[PDB]
Amino acid sequence: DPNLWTVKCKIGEERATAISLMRKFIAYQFTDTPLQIKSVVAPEHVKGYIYVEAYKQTHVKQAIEGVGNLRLGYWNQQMVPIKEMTDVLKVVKKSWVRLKRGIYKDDIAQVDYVEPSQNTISLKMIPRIDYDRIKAPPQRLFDAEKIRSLGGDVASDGDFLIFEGNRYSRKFLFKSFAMSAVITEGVKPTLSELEKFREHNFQPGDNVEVCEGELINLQGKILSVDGNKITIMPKHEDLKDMLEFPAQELRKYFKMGDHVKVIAGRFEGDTGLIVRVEENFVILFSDLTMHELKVLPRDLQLCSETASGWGELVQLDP
Amino acid sequence: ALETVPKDLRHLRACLLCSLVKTIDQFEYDGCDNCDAYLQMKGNREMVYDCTSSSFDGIIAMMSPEDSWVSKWQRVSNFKPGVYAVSVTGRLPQGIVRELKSRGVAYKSRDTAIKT
DNA sequence: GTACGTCCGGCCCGTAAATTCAGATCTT
RNA sequence: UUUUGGCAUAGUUGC
DNA sequence: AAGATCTGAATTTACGGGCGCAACTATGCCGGACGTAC
Ligand SMILES: [Zn+2]
Repeated sequence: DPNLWTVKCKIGEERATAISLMRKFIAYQFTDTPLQIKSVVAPEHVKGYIYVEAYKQTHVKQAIEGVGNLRLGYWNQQMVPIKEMTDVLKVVKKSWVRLKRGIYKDDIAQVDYVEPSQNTISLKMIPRIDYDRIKAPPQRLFDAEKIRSLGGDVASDGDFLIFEGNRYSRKFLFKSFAMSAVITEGVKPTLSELEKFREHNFQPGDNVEVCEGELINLQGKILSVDGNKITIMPKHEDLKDMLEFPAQELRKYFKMGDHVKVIAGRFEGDTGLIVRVEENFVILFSDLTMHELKVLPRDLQLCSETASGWGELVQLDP
Repeated sequence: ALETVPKDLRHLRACLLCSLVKTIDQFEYDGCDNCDAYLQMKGNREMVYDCTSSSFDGIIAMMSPEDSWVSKWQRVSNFKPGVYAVSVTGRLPQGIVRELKSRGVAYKSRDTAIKT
């Protein structure tokens, strides 16, 4: 069978190189200078170089002759080894999207109206503009009074507005954008973006118990961490051998009167000491204040650093 | 059926025989919905690349070819409903065309574009 | 419609190790 | 009311 | 006796160092893309 050979190409012009080589093959397939290569591969995400299928390197060199885009691979070519030719063709994979091009790149966009025409969708955006004041920018709320005052390309219809390259806004940009110019898969915005428009956290050194199974009620110190099925290596009390536990079987148990910090929630950022551990309500006193803070066992971590809890002289007025 | 309709617009490719427009995933997992028995592009991506087009102009969403004048103009009256391409840039290799001809299927180009 | 301007992508020397030849402790 | 700064290439020159 | 292999002993490339300080002047990234303005 023939073999694939790597040829360096102009970046961003690999598909065009494949099309040009196909046209070159078809043009000269009946002449006295045939292209003895078999196929040309320009993958979708592989940028910078293409692959040529042939039994010889000399065939590749004589086939790419006259192609300027491949001149940087003309003198020398590198073969794809045999075991790895199956990986060249291997391919993998009121909502929110993120624009690909323009000044609004990778900015959260609430899909306001989806057009069944399958060309563009209406998107709600926060404008990253200077209101035609600096140009002759961070996200901020759309100010229609400012763009009315400064003038320029501005058309006002009460709350609705057209401006600066047919950008459409209402009360917040509301503009149509190409569906292929946005990403619909893997945005997952945050609570702050909701306002604008399970989880496992184990760390080394923390103390965890066992809530179920034949190894129940064994408290040990965390060594390693992984994603979902941790297969943890906990240093238990009076046990020199290291056992295995997933994330689901464990729980962030802590003995009474030890350093505790809050990872997330309303009580995040506060350090202190737990007084009594109930089944799940763990009550603690902060290092700053002596108020009762009740937390879940999972929202507790073992860190020994002192609390932060600054105090500068500033001029309110002269 | 809905299996023929493309899921999205990214990597839309028009077939070189029937002008059928589908995504690359649909070509990989189902081949051609009209003449895959004559082309056999299911189960092989390189066959899809050699038998489909990356450049097409115009889309026709045909529901009823049996009573469509557009199908008569585009010669696609005897095919199944779907999404087809008005103009398709590309050409099969001589081997596939010869193999089709030996089976009694002459390859008729869908490049109906006016080239200057 | 064209182009331009300007923001984003690309001699020594001693060592020193590698190359070449007769004990040697075998096998016959 | 009290500052500070290019560097690292090449050349030339002095004892 | 022979014949190995076979293991310590003459010959070829490759880094890699290469005077003190001190003073002066002298020179030193761009190309395509996307948009504005006209
Ligand atoms: Zn086909």
